[PDB]
Amino acid sequence: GCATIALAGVGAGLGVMFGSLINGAARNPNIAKQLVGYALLGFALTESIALFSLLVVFLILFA
Amino acid sequence: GCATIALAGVGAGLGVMFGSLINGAARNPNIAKQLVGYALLGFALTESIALFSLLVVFLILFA
Amino acid sequence: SVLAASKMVGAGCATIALAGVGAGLGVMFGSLINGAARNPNIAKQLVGYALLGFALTESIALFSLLVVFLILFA
Amino acid sequence: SVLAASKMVGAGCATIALAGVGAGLGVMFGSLINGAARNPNIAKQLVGYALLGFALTESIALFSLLVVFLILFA
Amino acid sequence: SVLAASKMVGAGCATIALAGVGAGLGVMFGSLINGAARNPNIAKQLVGYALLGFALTESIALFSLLVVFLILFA
Amino acid sequence: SVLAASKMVGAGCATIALAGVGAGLGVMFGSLINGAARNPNIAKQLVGYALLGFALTESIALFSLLVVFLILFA
Amino acid sequence: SVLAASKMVGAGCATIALAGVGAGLGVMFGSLINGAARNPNIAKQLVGYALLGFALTESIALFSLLVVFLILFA
Amino acid sequence: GCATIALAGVGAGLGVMFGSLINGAARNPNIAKQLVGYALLGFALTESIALFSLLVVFLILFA
Amino acid sequence: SVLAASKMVGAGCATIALAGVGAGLGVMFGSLINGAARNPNIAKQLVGYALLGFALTESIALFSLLVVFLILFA
Amino acid sequence: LAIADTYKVRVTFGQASLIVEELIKHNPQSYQILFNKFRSAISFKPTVATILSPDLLEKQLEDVTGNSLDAYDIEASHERSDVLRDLTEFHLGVTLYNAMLENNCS
Amino acid sequence: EAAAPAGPKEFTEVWNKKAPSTLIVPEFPSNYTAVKAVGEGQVHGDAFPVNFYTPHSILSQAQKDTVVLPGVDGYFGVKASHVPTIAQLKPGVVELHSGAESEKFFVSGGFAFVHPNGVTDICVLEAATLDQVDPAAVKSALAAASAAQPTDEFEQAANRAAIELYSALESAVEAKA
Amino acid sequence: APSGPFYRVAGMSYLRYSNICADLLRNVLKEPFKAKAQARQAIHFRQAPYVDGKAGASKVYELENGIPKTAN
Repeated sequence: GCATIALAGVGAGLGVMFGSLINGAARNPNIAKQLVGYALLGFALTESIALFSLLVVFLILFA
Repeated sequence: GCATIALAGVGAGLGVMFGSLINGAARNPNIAKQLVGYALLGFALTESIALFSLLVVFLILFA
Repeated sequence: SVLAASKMVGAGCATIALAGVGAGLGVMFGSLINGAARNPNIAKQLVGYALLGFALTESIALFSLLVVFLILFA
Repeated sequence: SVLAASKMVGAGCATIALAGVGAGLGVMFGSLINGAARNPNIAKQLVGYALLGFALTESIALFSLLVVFLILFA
Repeated sequence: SVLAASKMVGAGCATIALAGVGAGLGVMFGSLINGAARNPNIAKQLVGYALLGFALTESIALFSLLVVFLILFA
Repeated sequence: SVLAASKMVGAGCATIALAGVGAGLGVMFGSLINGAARNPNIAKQLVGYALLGFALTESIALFSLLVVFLILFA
Repeated sequence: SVLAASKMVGAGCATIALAGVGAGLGVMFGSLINGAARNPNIAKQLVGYALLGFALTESIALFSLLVVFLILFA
Repeated sequence: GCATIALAGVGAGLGVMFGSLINGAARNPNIAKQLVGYALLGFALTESIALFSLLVVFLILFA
Repeated sequence: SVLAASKMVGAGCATIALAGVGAGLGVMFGSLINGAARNPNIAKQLVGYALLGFALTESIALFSLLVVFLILFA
Repeated sequence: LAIADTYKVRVTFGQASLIVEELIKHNPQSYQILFNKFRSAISFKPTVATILSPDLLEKQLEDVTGNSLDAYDIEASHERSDVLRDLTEFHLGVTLYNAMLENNCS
Repeated sequence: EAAAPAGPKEFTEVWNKKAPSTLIVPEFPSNYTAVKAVGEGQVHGDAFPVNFYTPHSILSQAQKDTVVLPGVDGYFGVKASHVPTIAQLKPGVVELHSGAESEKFFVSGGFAFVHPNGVTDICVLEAATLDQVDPAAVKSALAAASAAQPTDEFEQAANRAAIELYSALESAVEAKA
Repeated sequence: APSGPFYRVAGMSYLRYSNICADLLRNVLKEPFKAKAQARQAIHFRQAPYVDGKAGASKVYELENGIPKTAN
């Protein structure tokens, strides 16, 4: 229970990233695929913390 | 009870993302039909983290 | 009597996930004020966008509500 | 019976969810000020959009204060 | 003896919603300064709207104080 | 004597509310600088609004100390 | 010795309120930097407001230190 | 479980960092090849703190 | 020896105020970079204010480091 | 300063902006433009167009019980005193181009 | 702070007492315009006047109900009762909407204002349409521009303007409607 | 010592900067319109400093390609 609290910051960081994707896509809509190509790069690079916080729960419960 | 706290962070991320959509649609409303499509992408992609908190609150109850 | 005591202590800590959701509604509606302040001619569609975000992120608040309802009596 | 003792502890810890809701209503009512500073001729309509945000962000305060009474008086 | 001590230890940590209430009022009264610094001749209307935001965000703080007087005295 | 003992950790968890009010006054007194950096000639009225926003959210910190001093010796 | 142990753990839970002044002071002293980078020709008045804001938001860190020295040695 | 809550802060930090990279690429798409080169360095210097937290969570369970 | 363990548990809880000071120094030293990218001709003064801001928030970092050793060794 | 041979090929905004930045090398608080406004082919009633310096006189003359320029939301990169500095150059160049083109057809 | 209450109203009564009597007062450029910012109106619903200018021509003066301006902070759209703003434009596409139609003009910079009465008046330098611009020479110019980084900060600023203009022109001509 | 945008810290005024931008828009125009674009670009004038009121030399500008991008 106390271990999975850290997904709060991961969810807030992804919400900031995908709100910034909207405010960047509305700042130059002709580049609205390269900015998503950066957003998915940041998303796939911040899910390392998500798999950290999802396997530390399985490190203590069943290992 | 202490496991479901990450919902606060994913809710704050949802709110800042859905607020940055209002900002981006007030910049230029003609591309809001693409901004809402990017926001539902970000919403469903951080609901991955939200349900990864919402299953760990279920996995420690009945499993 | 810890079997029904820990349900109450866990529920009091479970319902605190409404805080970040309320912060998200507040920043979304503050952005709604700024959005209707920049160009007010879309402020029906922008308030519709605010309700569109509001229901989808109150969905996660009712998910926490069914979690805190679920561990309290089931 | 420590069941009522844990009821008091959970009814204490339940009311920290108003932290983020207060921060959200504060940043929304602050965004009111610079939003109406951007265009003063849409002042009353921005206060109306602020009240429409207020009467839907206080729904989380309703959700929390009925849950603290479901802990205390149920 | 754990019950009237549990009232104390619960209603202690029941008041940390005031942290977020104070943060919301601080960002509201800072956005008041930014909005009155954008256009200085609107500085009487927007400070009244900031007083309205203060008196409607203190509903959350007095809602928390209603529970912290409800725990400690009822 | 846990009755007079848990009030200590209750007041310690109670004064957590003295964080977000400092954060709100930090962003308020930072926004005062960033607003007084735009137009320096309105800075007297901006500081007059800053102290009024201080004393209306200083009441949050005094309410936190009021519930703390209510729970320590009453 | 739950009194003399609860006092120490209440002091430990009581000094977490220096986080919010530690972030409010940081963003205020950063807003001072940004406001001096806007226009350097008023870099005397802005630090005069910045040390005032340091004092008035440090007041909450001293609230926290005073409640620490009250629940530690009384 | 208590030591790994520190992953929330590095998650919410990297969310704001990649949001800043999105908005920086929305400023000018030319200098994006140095924006990414600074961003992955900042990501590594924040994952330093993330792995510093993971070092103590592995120290507290197995030592 | 519950006080000798409670001092360790509280001394763990005493130092989570260092996170807020870390975030404040991060947002200060980030807006210092924003200010040195605003006008690079004054990159030698804004660091001169950044060092006094760093001193005045490392003040609160050592405020927390005071009480964690006052509860550990006093 | 005296500028000559100005209508050789035609009038361009590069030429007018060059004469404007030559007037900007000197640093006044105001500018006065004396040229003949082409009203009709029979009448030439001259005009005095005026350009103000940004921080020296322009926002000072926008001041009635406060200011009237604060209604405009500055949306540039840097702050208002450095966008008015560019706006006064653009205004002097535009009104000088229009001046020496009105005077040419006059 | 208003010690010289200037205007076209006061200049005649200060000028008549110094100039000889056969001289009429010199006129003012404000007498050749009727639309100001202080004179309210100019909305009457959704369609509002856009005044899209350039030094050698006037490409638009009619009323269009939506115009997006490629501002330096990003592309932003202007509505009828829009916020009064002074916006510096980066080189981008201006598009004029009055219904189903959009006229696409790529401008080369210049400011663009929104006045509190509800007229916008775009003030650009070179307004070339996106039909008569070729996609061949722009990469041939930026490829030479993306290499030379000399020691002249003046040429550094010129190179930076060239780089942003050519990159935005490529991104604005390759993604046409 | 000059503190502002990127052209201002480099000493460049807004007129020369925006004219450089307009010149480089004209430099990528189509040749049916690029030839007449040089007609609205050609600069032929001269100036003269006056140290006393008649005394002074002159300086000529006969640029047909556009506004000088180099330092002035």
